[PDB]
Amino acid sequence: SHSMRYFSTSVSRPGRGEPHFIAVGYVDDTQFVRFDSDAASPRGEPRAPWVEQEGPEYWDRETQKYKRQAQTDRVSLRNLRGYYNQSEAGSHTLQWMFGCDLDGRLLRGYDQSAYDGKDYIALNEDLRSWTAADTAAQITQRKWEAAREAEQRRAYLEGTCVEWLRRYLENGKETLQRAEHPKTHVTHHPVSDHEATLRCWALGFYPAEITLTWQWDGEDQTQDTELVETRPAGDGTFQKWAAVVVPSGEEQRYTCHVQHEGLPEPLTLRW
Amino acid sequence: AIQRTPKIQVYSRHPAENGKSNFLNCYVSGFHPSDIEVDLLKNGERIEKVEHSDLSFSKDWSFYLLYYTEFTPTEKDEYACRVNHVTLSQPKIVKWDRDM
Amino acid sequence: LYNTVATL
Repeated sequence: SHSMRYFSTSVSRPGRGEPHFIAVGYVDDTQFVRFDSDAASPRGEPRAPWVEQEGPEYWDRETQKYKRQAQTDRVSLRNLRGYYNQSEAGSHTLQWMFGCDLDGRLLRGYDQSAYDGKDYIALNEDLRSWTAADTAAQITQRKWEAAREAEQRRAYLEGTCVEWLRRYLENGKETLQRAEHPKTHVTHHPVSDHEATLRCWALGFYPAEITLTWQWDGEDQTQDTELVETRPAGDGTFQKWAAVVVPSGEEQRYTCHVQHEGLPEPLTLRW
Repeated sequence: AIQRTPKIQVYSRHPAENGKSNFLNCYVSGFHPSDIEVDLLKNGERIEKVEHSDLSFSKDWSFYLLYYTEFTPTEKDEYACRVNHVTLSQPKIVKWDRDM
Repeated sequence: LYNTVATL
């Protein structure tokens, strides 16, 4: 299963000019495009090797759309400031994410937006109705219902976007369609005279989805398991670890289990 | 309005070995709003030419960024990450531990 | 491939 996603953010700054627009694009867990309004020369640039041979005018179509959604965002922040009867001196944020989630057949699409960190309006799972978070978002729902806005979004989600997502998988098939299994090792740190720490490591895996669990004599353990956020390594892979505290002299009774796409079957580690 | 402090992890791209080239990362996640200041220190001083990732957010609308620079670790050199957000009354300093 | 929509 593969996906194409986009994330757009706009931050207003009263008294400091006009808002700041940024947008990023992704194929599954691999970014490939970006646009910064505060850049020295704002234009869409490639971040992945499989979009560098696409043509300078596809790169102007893309750029001209980024500059369009930035102007559209400027108006929305003004309307949203009026919807909530908000003062003129405060900064606000407007987030927007959407994508297409295709056996290779199209499955689902999504389109959601947020105002100042909270949910605002979202395209429903049928891609025909909306869900407004409050009364202010009902003003938007009334507008996009009379404009038949949902039908235009569905045309892109189930049409143009599954076309280009299918195309990106062919041009970068050597990296996009190749899972990398995690590389694991276990450490040990004595805390006191009767306490120690066991850390199960998972490095260099792709995609980012992974599960880590500690077990004492075959029973799941989460009362004493520390879990960090899956973090990027900076080279296209990800890392993660999980730590459990144990009585010293009992470390041999603990096992770490790893679940990942690239493994033939789950792992089972000991110190 | 939402206001959330960032999560800070300091680590390296590959296992840290002395005298070998690597990358030093500072990953800030789960913060709102997006304006944030991040610096990387070597023996207590700012490192120049620090690149960072492009802005992005998670399913709960909280942002994340990665700050990275090339470096070759040694026995004695210390490294830290300095973050400043609207939720912080003063900069937070997280030291680099070779086992986190 | 990006897509720009309407105003909120």
